[PDB]
Amino acid sequence: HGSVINPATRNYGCWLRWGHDHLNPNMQYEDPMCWQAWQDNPNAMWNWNGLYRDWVGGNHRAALPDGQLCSGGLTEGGRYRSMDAVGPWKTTDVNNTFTIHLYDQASHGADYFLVYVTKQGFDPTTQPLTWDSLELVHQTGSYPPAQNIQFTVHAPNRSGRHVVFTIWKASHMDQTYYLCSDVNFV
Ligand SMILES: [Cu+2]
Repeated sequence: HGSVINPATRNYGCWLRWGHDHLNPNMQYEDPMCWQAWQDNPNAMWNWNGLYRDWVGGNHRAALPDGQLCSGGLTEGGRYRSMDAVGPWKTTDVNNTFTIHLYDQASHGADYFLVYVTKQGFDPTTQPLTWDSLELVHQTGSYPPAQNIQFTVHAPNRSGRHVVFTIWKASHMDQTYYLCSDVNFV
């Protein structure tokens, strides 16, 4: 159980920024995407480390229909479905070369990570996330059990607002985490 801490995923960030003030009506105006998320299902944030599927068998495309990538294909009864929403999600500023930092409290290890980034021209404020919209920019091999895992990726030919989609395949069983992070390539 865990998530990408940097660049923070959607639900981790929503928890981090608003967990201490989750019913604040001004969230609507300060962080509208976090607002809609908290409105829909507070557990998307309280259980921020739980965005996984079991028994995907490597078939990520089958498990995650277009427009449901960020929710893990509506995993856990749609718990994270608000992650699929379209709009001005808060971004982390990154360079074209950036570090992914995963935290996993259970130290499951990883068989691999896949890192996809949206193509130039994609607009996350108006368009749902699709497999077409993403290109694979990084692939790792396995990592031993550890609470913190990090590695550097390069996402070429990108500028401004994008989505980084990280697939983390745990080593303890066929459990796969699906981690969307909003970024701004500066
Ligand atoms: Cu776990």
